[PDB]
Amino acid sequence: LPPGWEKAMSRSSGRVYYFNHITNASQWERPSEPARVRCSHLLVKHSQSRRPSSWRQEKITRTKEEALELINGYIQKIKSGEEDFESLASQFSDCSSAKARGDLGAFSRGQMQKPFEDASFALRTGEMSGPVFTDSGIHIILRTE
Repeated sequence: LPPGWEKAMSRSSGRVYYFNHITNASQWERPSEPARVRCSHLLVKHSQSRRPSSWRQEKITRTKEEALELINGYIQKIKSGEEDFESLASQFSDCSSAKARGDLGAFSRGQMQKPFEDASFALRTGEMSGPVFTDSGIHIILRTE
């Protein structure tokens, strides 16, 4: 299996699924290094973020647990097709990249927070992560290039 991918069994149905312990992605389907990647992200900050503030809210006070519930709700809406990643990043991301539908542009190793970097490079083009935790808060990351 590609880097970071492992086999598990669903608790509710018993069926085999695959999850990635670098990107926190999980999916039923069996899965399948560049100098640079391009990603977008949606960040939900919480009270222990390095800076607990954003363009959305001057004082961010939600707990880490409440941030993670939000992130999980947005992942659900994205995977169901109810909402697009870009539309939710523009409305809800706690980072000024929201004004570019979450786009960060292209970057190499050695530039972003390390868990964000590792998740970004472990995604294939087009793939989306699960919740990815960094000092800034919790991200959903979409690799676009």
